[PDB]
Amino acid sequence: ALLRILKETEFKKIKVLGSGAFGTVYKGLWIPEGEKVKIPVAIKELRSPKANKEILDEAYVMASVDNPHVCRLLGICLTSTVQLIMQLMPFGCLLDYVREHKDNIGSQYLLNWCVQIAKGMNYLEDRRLVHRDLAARNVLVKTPQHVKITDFGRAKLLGAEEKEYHAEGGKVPIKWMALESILHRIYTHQSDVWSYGVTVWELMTFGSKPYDGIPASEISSILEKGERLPQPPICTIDVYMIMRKCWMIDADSRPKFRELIIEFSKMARDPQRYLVIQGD
Ligand SMILES: *CCC(=O)N1C[C@H](COc2nc(Nc3cnn(C)c3)nc3[nH]cc(Cl)c23)[C@@H](OC)C1
Repeated sequence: ALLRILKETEFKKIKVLGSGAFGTVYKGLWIPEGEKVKIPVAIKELRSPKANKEILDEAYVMASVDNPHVCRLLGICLTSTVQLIMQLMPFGCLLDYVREHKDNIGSQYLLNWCVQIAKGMNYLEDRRLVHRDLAARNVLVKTPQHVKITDFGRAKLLGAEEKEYHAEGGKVPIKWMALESILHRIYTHQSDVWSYGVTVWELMTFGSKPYDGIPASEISSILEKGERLPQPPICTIDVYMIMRKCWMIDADSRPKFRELIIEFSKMARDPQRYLVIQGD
């Protein structure tokens, strides 16, 4: 995967898909100059600018991320704005998907999603990328059978010598963060594992809100006292204990994504043994 540069004439915005501080995402059509083919795309138009060279170099890095469970950057357009042209995931974010189809989602799909997200997170770790924003809202659905992680700008590349990322002032998704990230602004692959654990909890509760109604400011205190998100109704204890492992104080006591791939793959071979869903 390489970074190609698009001219504004090459693509068209059709419809708004979402937005935030980062910018706005549109459903779009990309027609590579002279290729007479329509490619469905999601166009991310980002909100003192960096130099064009800096932006392209970062974009070259992003485009090199090539894994079945990470949403790929296909190209970039630099005009007055930065526009990132990404793969269009037909079924939207996974959070909305599980809420919408909760009556018709079985154990096989849930456990397969856990495997796939772990696989994508493991790939990012191999690339020395800490995500720092993993949550069901940031996983996308290619098909009910296939999901992809995406990134809205919080991810950081660790240099050869860096074992962690030390954050600055940016706003933080408190209820998804590891205790050490909240307390000391330290992020690692193992703090992504904590977030992976919360993400799994979201899936297993069909998109329920973590620490529902509790102010984010009280979260560090609750975690420091040893409280964690509750066992979801459909979860056998074996599955809940994996989640609980993701939330242990010592980051190095938490499983690594490679280990989570193995564990969930094992469960996914006998899904009804590990998740209990009526009519499944
Ligand atoms: C739960 C989070 C959410 O609703 N978001 C909306 C928006 C989506 O960004 C992308 N959307 C798609 N496909 C899509 C969306 N809706 N349908 C029906 C299909 N594909 C993408 N590929 C890359 C990105 Cl980014 C998107 C996000 O807003 C922040 C998350």
